[PDB]
Amino acid sequence: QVQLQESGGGLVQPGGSLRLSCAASGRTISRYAMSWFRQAPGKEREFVAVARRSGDGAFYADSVQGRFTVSRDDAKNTVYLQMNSLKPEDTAVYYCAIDSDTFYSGSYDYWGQGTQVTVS
Amino acid sequence: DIQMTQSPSSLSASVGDRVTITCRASQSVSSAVAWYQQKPGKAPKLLIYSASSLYSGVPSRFSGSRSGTDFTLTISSLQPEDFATYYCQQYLYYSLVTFGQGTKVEIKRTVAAPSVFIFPPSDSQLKSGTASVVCLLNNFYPREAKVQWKVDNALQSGNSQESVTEQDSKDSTYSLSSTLTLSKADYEKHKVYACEVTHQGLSSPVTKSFNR
Amino acid sequence: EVQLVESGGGLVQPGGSLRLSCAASGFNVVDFSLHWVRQAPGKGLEWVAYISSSSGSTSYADSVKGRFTISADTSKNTAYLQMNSLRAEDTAVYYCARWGYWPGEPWWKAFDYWGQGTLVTVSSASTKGPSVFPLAPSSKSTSGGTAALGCLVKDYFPEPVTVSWNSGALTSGVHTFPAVLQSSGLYSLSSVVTVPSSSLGTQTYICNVNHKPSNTKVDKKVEPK
Amino acid sequence: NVTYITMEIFIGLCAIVGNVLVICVVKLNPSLQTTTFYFIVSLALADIAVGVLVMPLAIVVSLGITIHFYSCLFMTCLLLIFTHARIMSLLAIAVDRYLRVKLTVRYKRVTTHRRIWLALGLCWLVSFLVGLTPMFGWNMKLTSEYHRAVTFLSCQFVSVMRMDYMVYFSFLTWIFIPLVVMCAIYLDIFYIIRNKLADLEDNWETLNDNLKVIEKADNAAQVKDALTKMRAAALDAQKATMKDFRHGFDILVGQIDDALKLANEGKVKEAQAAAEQLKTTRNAYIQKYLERARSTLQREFKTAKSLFLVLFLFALSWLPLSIINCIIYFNGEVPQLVLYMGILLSHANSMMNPIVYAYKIKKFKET
Ligand SMILES: *S(=O)(=O)c1ccc(C(=O)NCCCn2c(=O)n(CCC)c(=O)c3c2nc2cc(OC)ccn23)cc1
Repeated sequence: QVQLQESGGGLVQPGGSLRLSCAASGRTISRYAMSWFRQAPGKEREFVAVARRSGDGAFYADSVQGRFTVSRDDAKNTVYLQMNSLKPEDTAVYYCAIDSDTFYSGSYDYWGQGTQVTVS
Repeated sequence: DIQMTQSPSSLSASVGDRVTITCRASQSVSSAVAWYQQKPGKAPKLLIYSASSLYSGVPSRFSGSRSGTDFTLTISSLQPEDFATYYCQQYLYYSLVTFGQGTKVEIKRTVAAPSVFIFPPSDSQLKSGTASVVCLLNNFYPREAKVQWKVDNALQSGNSQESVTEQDSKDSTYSLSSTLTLSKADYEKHKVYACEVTHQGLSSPVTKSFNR
Repeated sequence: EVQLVESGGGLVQPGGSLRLSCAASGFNVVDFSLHWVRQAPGKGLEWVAYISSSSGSTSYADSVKGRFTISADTSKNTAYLQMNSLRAEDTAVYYCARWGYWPGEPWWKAFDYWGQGTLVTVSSASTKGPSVFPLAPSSKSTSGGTAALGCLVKDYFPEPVTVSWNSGALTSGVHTFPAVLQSSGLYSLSSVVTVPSSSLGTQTYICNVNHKPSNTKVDKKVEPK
Repeated sequence: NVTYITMEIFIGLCAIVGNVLVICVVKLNPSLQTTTFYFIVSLALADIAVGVLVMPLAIVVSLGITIHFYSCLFMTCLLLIFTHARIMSLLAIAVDRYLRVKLTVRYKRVTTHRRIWLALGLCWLVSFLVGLTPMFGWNMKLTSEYHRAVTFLSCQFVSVMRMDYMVYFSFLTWIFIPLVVMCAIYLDIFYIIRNKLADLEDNWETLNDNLKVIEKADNAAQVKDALTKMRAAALDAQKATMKDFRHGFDILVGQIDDALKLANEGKVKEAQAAAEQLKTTRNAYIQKYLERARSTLQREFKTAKSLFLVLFLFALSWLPLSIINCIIYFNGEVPQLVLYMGILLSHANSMMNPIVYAYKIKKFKET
């Protein structure tokens, strides 16, 4: 019943800065957490970042720590991902996932169709 | 009778971060709100009294404020010695003392998915009369992880006990141990025992399983 | 130096009795009101009782009203918390804290100095030696990476237990979990260690577990299954 | 032509006589000798100066007497130093008032008499520098080529004064921003005082309502929370400050603690009887200290509302002229009759100050 609207993507130069956004349909993500995932070609799906509810905190992975920034304007019902400092090994399709519970246990059953983010 | 609803129950921050803990009083308690720091295994230590006044010996990075029935503890330049549990007490009278639920301040770091291991019960335990299956969640951050015990695709809930270690000194991570305890008659009735682990750093849940 | 020392906290049966002695050293109990605050294991602080030895005024929490009696001795500089009809949820660490009298800044510094705390354990089980079982590595487990193994200390009633791996020589990757209280009144403790899989078949792993209340020394060897 | 001359002779004479009267009233009356009234003397002196030099300037420009370019520039810039002195003095009054309401005790000890002379010197220094800026090469000789060699011309405002300066530097930086800051300050004062008049009323109302809840009560459960509301109220009302004020609240909180001890023991009648001893402390102390505090804040609110009318009549006097000058710099046409009223209204502020003191402050009409 929930379709994740996927925006952003396209080719970006190394050292670039692309801004990705994921919008939900049908229900409001204000009381949930929004998680970002990547799919490297030839590899499995890898955790990028999660934005917790309100100002609880934004948790990032090891490879993207200090480079990325995930934020959410929950009134507009969309989570943003400030992707800065791009390396050529980040040519991965980026997805979104709705955490389906309050206690942040990681129940990802509402997935997004993905945004291809390729770097020269 | 007077409730002190402390707004943050889990708070992750690193060294140098500015944190804010909000305590809300159910009714007016005037300025009589105190803040305490309790390291694990130690007695609580007073930091702020009167909701703004710094106690003697407390470092100046701690500060307090009052906005009506809302009370706020702030640490401007957080240090490694500030990682403890923080309680808000209203002290309007001797007999009307109530504490807050406590704010654990833990170290923020990068998200690590758990390394899931499942352990069959040994033959030394099986002759004793009970069988306990232990699932290990190794080196995961953050703390919030859910372990489900699916036995022949049936959620065996209500009989599993989970123990979580404190946050490690070296790599600032957690470990979890979920033990599913059964009688031997109930253990031999089924064949496939699985441990499904969901974490915020996992795209799909990891189902480490074994058979008899 | 101003300090508070608690005593008299130990192991009691449900429905039993206990007396805790909060010995004040650097001050006088007629100048400061003395309070008892308990902390359940894994829970927050809870105010219990209150003595004002200058005026004789006592007050108790509604969970401890009618069953806990507080008193103070001016000559011995000690406040006493007498416990009657103890039950399971009274198992906590009981802290003694002092609080000044109205008026002035002694009143506004609420619980400035605390005692070190004493542990009251209310539980019907009796002292039991630990049962030790090895958590064997799987032969069909992850190969080439870290392999996990452990020993499960399952049934022991007095909580302090020390588990060491290879007599303390192995301390890298050792995760000794906190003891959880079972429905039988006994504690269970898992103690695991993650080792490289190449060292699985070449290095022995001895779970040296010591239970000093029961004087139990078990040397459990953990083998792959 | 002669309409403006006698209207400015009237404005000038009323402003000079009125403000020297204000200076006399402040000097003679020993109670009006604070820092705020010192800045009122500063404003009055500037107002006298404005009148003293509006009297020649109006007819001189009207008759078109040829004075030197720099002399006419001196006259106009002098008029601006006194005008901006008025704005800066009003800002000083606003800052003084804000500090007085915000810092009840700190402000008094910090602001020493020599420090107030330092502040006044800084005030008129800033006014001098700002107003004389056209004379420091920001005049018509700066950019205009025709107006760079002209000497001994008829003194006109268009001929000597850079309208660019008037719209941007004079109005936006120095007229507009201080009035915005000042208006924000006054609204903040009107918020802080009405919050202080509400909570002092709210702490008094809970100390009166719960006294009547106790006198109609049956069990100690509804008595125990009644004193809990008083003890929060008496602790909040204690933080409204010499030592006799807080000494009476220590008796009141202590008498609450004397009746909380009786209510904790189940004695529902000894707690009510001990709560009747609160009224002895309430009439001896809380009648006297709250009504002195309520009358002090009401005097502070009425003084701030009187000084706000000076700012509003200042903003009713120079904002019209500023809008007229705005059109000039934006190459629009302004009618002669419209402009003439604008300059009169800008000088009408000189005459409005003394009358406001007489109608608002009761110590001015008697002297
Ligand atoms: S008329 O011919 O009868 C006549 C002409 C001029 C005057 C007159 O009094 N001129 C002197 C300057 C007056 N004046 C100001 O005092 N101020 C305030 C300065 C702080 C202005 O802002 C003035 C101003 N004259 C003008 C004219 C214009 O545009 C034409 C803009 C602003 N401005 C009296 C009678």
